[PDB]
Amino acid sequence: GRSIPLGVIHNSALQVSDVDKLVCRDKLSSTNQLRSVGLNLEGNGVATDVPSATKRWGFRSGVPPKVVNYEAGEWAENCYNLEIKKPDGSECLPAAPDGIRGFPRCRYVHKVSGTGPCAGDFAFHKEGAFFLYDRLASTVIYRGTTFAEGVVAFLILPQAKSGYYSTTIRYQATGFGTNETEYLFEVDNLTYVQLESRFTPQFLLQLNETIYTSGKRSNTTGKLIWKVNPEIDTEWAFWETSEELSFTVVXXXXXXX
Amino acid sequence: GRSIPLGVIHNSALQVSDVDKLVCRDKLSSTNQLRSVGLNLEGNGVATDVPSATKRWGFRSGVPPKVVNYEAGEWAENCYNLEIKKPDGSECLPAAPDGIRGFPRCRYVHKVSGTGPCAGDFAFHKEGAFFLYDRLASTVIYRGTTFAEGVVAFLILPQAKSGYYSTTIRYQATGFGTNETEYLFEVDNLTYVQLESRFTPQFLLQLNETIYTSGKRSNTTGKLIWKVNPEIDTEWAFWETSEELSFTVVXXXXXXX
Amino acid sequence: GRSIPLGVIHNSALQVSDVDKLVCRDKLSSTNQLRSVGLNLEGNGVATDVPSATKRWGFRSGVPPKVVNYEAGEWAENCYNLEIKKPDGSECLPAAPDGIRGFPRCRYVHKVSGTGPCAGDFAFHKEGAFFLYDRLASTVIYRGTTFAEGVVAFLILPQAKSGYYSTTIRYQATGFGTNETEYLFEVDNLTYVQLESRFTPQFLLQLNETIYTSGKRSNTTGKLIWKVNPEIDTEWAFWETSEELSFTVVXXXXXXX
Amino acid sequence: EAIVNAQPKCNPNLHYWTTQDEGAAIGLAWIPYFGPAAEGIYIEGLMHNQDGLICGLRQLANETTQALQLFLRATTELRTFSILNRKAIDFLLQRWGGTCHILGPDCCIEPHDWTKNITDKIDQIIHDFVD
Amino acid sequence: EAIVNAQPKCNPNLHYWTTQDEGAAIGLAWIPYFGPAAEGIYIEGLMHNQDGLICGLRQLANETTQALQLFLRATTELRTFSILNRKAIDFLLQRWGGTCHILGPDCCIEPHDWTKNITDKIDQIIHDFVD
Amino acid sequence: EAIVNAQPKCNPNLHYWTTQDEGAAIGLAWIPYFGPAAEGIYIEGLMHNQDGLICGLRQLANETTQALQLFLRATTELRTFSILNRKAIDFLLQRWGGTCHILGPDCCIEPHDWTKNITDKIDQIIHDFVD
Ligand SMILES: *[C@@H]1O[C@H](CO)[C@@H](O[C@@H]2O[C@H](CO)[C@@H](O[C@@H]3O[C@H](CO[C@H]4O[C@H](CO)[C@@H](O)[C@H](O)[C@@H]4O)[C@@H](O)[C@H](O)[C@@H]3O)[C@H](O)[C@H]2NC(C)=O)[C@H](O)[C@H]1NC(C)=O
Ligand SMILES: *[C@@H]1O[C@H](CO)[C@@H](O[C@@H]2O[C@H](CO)[C@@H](O[C@@H]3O[C@H](CO[C@H]4O[C@H](CO)[C@@H](O)[C@H](O)[C@@H]4O)[C@@H](O)[C@H](O)[C@@H]3O)[C@H](O)[C@H]2NC(C)=O)[C@H](O)[C@H]1NC(C)=O
Ligand SMILES: *[C@@H]1O[C@H](CO)[C@@H](O[C@@H]2O[C@H](CO)[C@@H](O[C@@H]3O[C@H](CO[C@H]4O[C@H](CO)[C@@H](O)[C@H](O)[C@@H]4O)[C@@H](O)[C@H](O)[C@@H]3O)[C@H](O)[C@H]2NC(C)=O)[C@H](O)[C@H]1NC(C)=O
Ligand SMILES: CN(C)CCOc1ccc(/C(=C(/CCCl)c2ccccc2)c2ccccc2)cc1
Ligand SMILES: CN(C)CCOc1ccc(/C(=C(/CCCl)c2ccccc2)c2ccccc2)cc1
Ligand SMILES: CN(C)CCOc1ccc(/C(=C(/CCCl)c2ccccc2)c2ccccc2)cc1
Ligand SMILES: *[C@@H]1O[C@H](CO)[C@@H](O)[C@H](O)[C@H]1NC(C)=O
Ligand SMILES: *[C@@H]1O[C@H](CO)[C@@H](O)[C@H](O)[C@H]1NC(C)=O
Ligand SMILES: *[C@@H]1O[C@H](CO)[C@@H](O)[C@H](O)[C@H]1NC(C)=O
Ligand SMILES: *[C@@H]1O[C@H](CO)[C@@H](O)[C@H](O)[C@H]1NC(C)=O
Ligand SMILES: *[C@@H]1O[C@H](CO)[C@@H](O)[C@H](O)[C@H]1NC(C)=O
Ligand SMILES: *[C@@H]1O[C@H](CO)[C@@H](O)[C@H](O)[C@H]1NC(C)=O
Ligand SMILES: *[C@@H]1O[C@H](CO)[C@@H](O)[C@H](O)[C@H]1NC(C)=O
Ligand SMILES: *[C@@H]1O[C@H](CO)[C@@H](O)[C@H](O)[C@H]1NC(C)=O
Ligand SMILES: *[C@@H]1O[C@H](CO)[C@@H](O)[C@H](O)[C@H]1NC(C)=O
Ligand SMILES: *[C@@H]1O[C@H](CO)[C@@H](O)[C@H](O)[C@H]1NC(C)=O
Ligand SMILES: *[C@@H]1O[C@H](CO)[C@@H](O)[C@H](O)[C@H]1NC(C)=O
Ligand SMILES: *[C@@H]1O[C@H](CO)[C@@H](O)[C@H](O)[C@H]1NC(C)=O
Repeated sequence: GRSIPLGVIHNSALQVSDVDKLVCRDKLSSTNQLRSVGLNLEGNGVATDVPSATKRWGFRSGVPPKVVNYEAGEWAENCYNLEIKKPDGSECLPAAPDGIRGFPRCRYVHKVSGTGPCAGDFAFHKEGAFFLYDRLASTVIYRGTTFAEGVVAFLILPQAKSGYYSTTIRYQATGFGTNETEYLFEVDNLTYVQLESRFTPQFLLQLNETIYTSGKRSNTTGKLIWKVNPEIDTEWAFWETSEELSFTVVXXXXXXX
Repeated sequence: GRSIPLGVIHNSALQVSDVDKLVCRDKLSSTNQLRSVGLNLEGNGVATDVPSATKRWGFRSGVPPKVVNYEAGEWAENCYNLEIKKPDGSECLPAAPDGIRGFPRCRYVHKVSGTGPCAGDFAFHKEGAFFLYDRLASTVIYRGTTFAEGVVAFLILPQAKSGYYSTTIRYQATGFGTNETEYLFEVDNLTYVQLESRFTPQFLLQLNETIYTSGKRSNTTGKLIWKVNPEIDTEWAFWETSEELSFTVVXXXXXXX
Repeated sequence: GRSIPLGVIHNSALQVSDVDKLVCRDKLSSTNQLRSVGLNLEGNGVATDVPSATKRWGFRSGVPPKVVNYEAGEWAENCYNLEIKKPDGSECLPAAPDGIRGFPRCRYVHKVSGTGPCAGDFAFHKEGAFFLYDRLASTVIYRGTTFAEGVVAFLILPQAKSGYYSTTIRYQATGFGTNETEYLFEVDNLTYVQLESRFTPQFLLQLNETIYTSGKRSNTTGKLIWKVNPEIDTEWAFWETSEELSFTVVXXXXXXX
Repeated sequence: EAIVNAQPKCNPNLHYWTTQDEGAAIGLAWIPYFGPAAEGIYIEGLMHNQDGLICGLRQLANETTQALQLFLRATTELRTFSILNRKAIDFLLQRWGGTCHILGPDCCIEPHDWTKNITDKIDQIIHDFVD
Repeated sequence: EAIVNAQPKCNPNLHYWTTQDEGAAIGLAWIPYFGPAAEGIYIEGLMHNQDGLICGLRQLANETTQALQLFLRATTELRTFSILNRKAIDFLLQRWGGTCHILGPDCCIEPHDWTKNITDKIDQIIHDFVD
Repeated sequence: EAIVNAQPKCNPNLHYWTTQDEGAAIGLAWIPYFGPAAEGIYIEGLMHNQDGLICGLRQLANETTQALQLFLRATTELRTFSILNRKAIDFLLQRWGGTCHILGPDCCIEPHDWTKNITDKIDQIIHDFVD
């Protein structure tokens, strides 16, 4: 155990308030000056693609879930929403407790439906971070509820110092939360694309667009899986950044080059 | 948003404690001097008849219910207890959460059973007031749980400055919480009276008394609805205030004159 | 009602901090100096045998259960875990609420399965003490959840001043929580011993040992109940403290002398 | 601000209910097994409109509703029990949250007796300036 | 301690969401029946990395996680809303939890004006020492 | 009041369990995914009856029960976690809830060093009264 840090500003710099020393110059005139705050892992430069993101979460028993609140958060580019079952059809994640709603600002909601072994009662963050929901940070993932990965801070402040769009991106998954997890991006209920880590959200929405307009959807009752060749490219984080492709049919797999 | 007012006594008068100014003369020696308190809408002179009272409540989705506690309340003349279903038999109001009990002091509990469209997940107060339960004030109505309408205050106090009867009154209702709501006062399971806004609780208990003793109950398997003529009278609030009528039979409607 | 006592140390002695007097010498530099603490009834010298312990608990309706937390507790010799039903098979105790786990340190868990009338919604302590669970003290018993009997204290501290084994002991019970309660210690699912107040945990584990090794278990499909004669002995509390017996068969009752 | 009752009517009497806060329990009545049921934990009192307190109280509660409702919209707690403790904390922080500048307007320290301990005891150094 | 950002990258801008804390409600919008749904209770702001505050904030939250997680392991509350109120209480106890020894290092009392009220008013007893 | 142990017996030793409050976590053990299960979050200590503390503690807890039970009857919270924070608040309000009258019995301010800063520095105005 150790004291929870409190952020304070000295000499035009944020600092951890030193517990052992007393600064009478510091002023807390009201409990409004105290704030609890959620910052997203995105903003530290972590991979936000579904394959990389899910490998950070894992199932574990014997640990009761815990929840702490926060008053303010950061708009996300990438949030996740999981509907994971075992191959016997039983749910892997628990229903959202009463009062826990999805994260309020997500540009892309990565909605993953699928299956995996789920060897544990709850799904935690392997790196110790939190699943940020609407002003509640939990240690675990709730079923079918939108979350951003993140962490929490506490501050003492001084006393004087475009709309919202959201697009859902749907994924099938097998062997969720294991070494051999296979993901598929969904164009429609019969047309899919083999996922890779290098695909961005905007590439998936353009690839989708190109599939619908070019007429490359499944025109049978069968399942259609388009693979993308390694030559088609897609180290820059989100905040600092046509009909040329040709599709041919080789369940029914195929290639796009 | 704005600061929650705190009541304090200056110059032999209750005042809202002014947030921006500091009065060192004011003394809070203990957290017992702080009190949260529930006052009933009754005491402001609002109509307490069932027809008028129910028109103040309405169904709404998208708003999570909220609950705040209070330590002391006011004895009510009029409380309400709703068992409302849709015409397809599904419940309109949620079961009382664990720990929420009915308002402790009600002279009359207006128990309304019936139906309505219920176009919304929860029933709120259209005027922004609270449903006062046992030391918990909620923004919404719980099923089959007795409540008084009211509002909440917070006070700083200084450091030095007949039993309980309750009678239940039963009502049928159709088209609950709409422009054309029809109410019926219940004498027994087959004998009813068409309700009006002008009928007081004491008039209903006398009218009931007169029906039982005069022998004007339904003596068939059929439903019997007595109407009262407009000439039979019934602007004074509750805290400041025989066999002459003749009944004749015209389902089976009838008149009392 | 009366003020909750707070323990503090003056003149090398624990005292109840006197509410009406102010001692400026007393120092609370941090909210860590405040502690809430659970002490077990065991340590006051109460009978801890199952028959004597259960007579301290009883069923009652109309009283909502209440729970208060505590940070530190005392290792127990004797804890209890109840699975009690009515003779019609309905549960007498409620499922442990979310977040309430069994008491963390028990040398012996007295697991009583059985039946009784259960004339009340919840089971309370007749002497007003608490059922201590994992850092939560409740006024009532939860189903199939391990508890120590105990009480709670609150302290202001100054700023400067073998593993864990657990053995479960299983009991059948009829007429639980009444004047004529009959208990049976379980050797296996077909071999039992008539219980008495004078039997200690260590005697039961030795008696069990002697039954298994001497070969006195039920070797039929039928139930076998060994009685112990009054001559076989067993006023010292737990913290301050062979093959000679002969078994003969007289359902099928028997004696051990 | 001042409290102006702006309601159609005022019941000038407050017949109130609450729980017991003072007095020792009669024998074993404190033990939940033996004590009263939920219906029987209440006491009552009657208050009249001295200083116009009852009518102000009704108005105060009415005026509280907006701020209170907005606060409940902004909290994710299902049930809020901390409002009064938080007001106590804010009471203390308003007074003791910084350095207390003595004789400043925002510092509740009275040196009254400390003035006439120092200015009174100058007559054991200037009065006892014996040659 | 000082805050050293040790993350691979820092988004130097904080596009934030929160609830409204200041400003009166527009007419009846405070009434839950009439007001916004859960989706529409938020405000936004944009903060840039002046004083390196945004990047420090990201690092602060990262460093908070261990202590915070250990605290949540040790609590039996399912949802914890009391951390900030408890910090306010500890703020006060650090300063006012014992006797305030004036001019001591751990006592936030300023007698500045009280010095030049006493040392200034010696010239109405030694200056007015009229023979 | 004083604590008079009035129990049949006293176990003079307190073999206790609690959670860890001091010490940094060993590597990744703080991460809930990797850390101990509910069964393995406890530490232990052993305390003997020095100053009769253990036996008083047993008696204190016994005497606490009535007040505590009555408090739980009067609250509508299902689980109460705020008792200690409220005692901290009451600790502060008892001392700092009004104006601190210096040298009064209910004001924990010590001017000790402030006495011998003023009464000591009179010998740079009466001692330096040079003609
Ligand atoms: C607070 O910020 C810290 C700094 O960003 C975060 O540190 C991260 O901590 C996690 C584990 O808790 C690390 O994950 C491990 O990574 C190693 C190494 O993986 C690869 O990289 C190295 C080269 O750097 C290479 O040698 C290896 O071959 C790997 O290719 C794995 O071996 C482990 O199994 C585990 O996955 C992160 O790497 C680490 N990041 C950095 C930048 O150091 C910390 O998690 C943050 N805390 C919270 C709560 O968010
Ligand atoms: C705090 O106290 C206030 C004063 O008592 C309460 O004010 C009430 O606020 C509600 C709406 O929030 C009003 O209801 C509206 O009433 C109007 C007018 O209805 C009729 O009356 C006028 C004449 O006065 C007449 O011109 C009309 O033709 C109507 O016959 C309706 O148009 C609206 O639709 C709505 O129903 C109350 O009227 C108003 N009362 C008073 C006395 O002004 C306030 O609600 C209290 N707050 C809480 C939380 O209880
Ligand atoms: C705090 O400590 C107190 C002292 O240890 C505890 O006092 C106990 O209180 C309970 C009731 O609340 C008593 O139980 C009653 O006992 C009497 C007497 O039983 C037998 O003993 C007497 C001789 O002493 C004898 O005359 C009788 O014939 C009985 O054989 C019964 O009549 C009652 O029905 C009831 O069972 C305990 O006896 C009493 N203990 C002592 C040592 O006085 C108190 O409970 C503690 N509080 C908590 C919350 O734990
Ligand atoms: C209690 N609530 C009703 C009010 C909470 O309000 C806020 C809580 C923090 C902030 C934040 C900030 C930005 C940097 Cl401190 C802020 C603080 C004061 C004034 C303006 C902005 C913030 C911080 C990190 C992540 C997200 C936001 C803004 C508002
Ligand atoms: C924390 N509880 C255990 C104690 C709460 O007790 C009370 C909480 C408020 C009051 C009230 C009143 C009347 C006017 Cl302030 C009161 C306060 C002090 C002493 C006597 C009476 C009250 C107020 C408005 C509505 C209802 C009641 C009385 C008792
Ligand atoms: C907030 N928590 C993370 C820390 C709580 O920690 C403790 C809470 C009480 C004690 C207890 C004791 C023993 C006598 Cl006070 C203790 C206190 C300070 C230092 C060392 C020991 C104790 C008391 C009665 C029953 C059980 C234990 C020890 C630790
Ligand atoms: C997962 O696959 C990889 C193959 O390189 C390897 O780590 C291991 O064989 C597998 N892990 C488990 C736990 O089976
Ligand atoms: C596609 O699948 C989803 C999930 O099973 C289903 O709800 C939806 O109705 C389907 N859509 C169409 C157009 O068939
Ligand atoms: C894919 O393109 C179609 C065609 O406009 C669009 O309706 C659909 O929403 C797109 N899919 C996604 C996941 O955005
Ligand atoms: C029908 O089938 C194939 C996929 O099997 C697809 O590539 C083709 O474009 C479809 N036809 C049209 C007219 O789009
Ligand atoms: C309700 O009835 C009245 C008739 O005067 C009128 O306000 C309206 O036609 C009805 N309202 C709705 C919403 O249908
Ligand atoms: C009257 O109706 C109620 C509600 O359905 C029912 O519970 C009750 O038994 C009935 N009473 C009689 C006397 O039939
Ligand atoms: C109506 O009168 C009868 C006859 O005394 C009585 O038993 C019944 O309770 C009365 N109804 C109501 C609603 O008070
Ligand atoms: C039987 O029937 C009528 C109502 O249909 C009622 O008015 C009449 O009084 C009843 N008979 C008696 C004897 O009460
Ligand atoms: C329980 O049995 C004993 C027999 O001595 C006696 O107290 C009583 O008859 C019984 N009690 C009840 C409540 O029946
Ligand atoms: C003994 O009985 C218990 C409880 O019914 C049961 O779970 C267990 O399987 C049984 N054990 C054996 C060895 O038959
Ligand atoms: C009884 O003895 C057997 C034989 O070793 C042992 O396995 C069993 O656990 C014992 N029973 C109890 C309740 O300890
Ligand atoms: C078989 O039966 C009896 C109990 O009915 C028992 O005493 C005896 O020892 C058993 N036989 C053996 C070989 O243990």
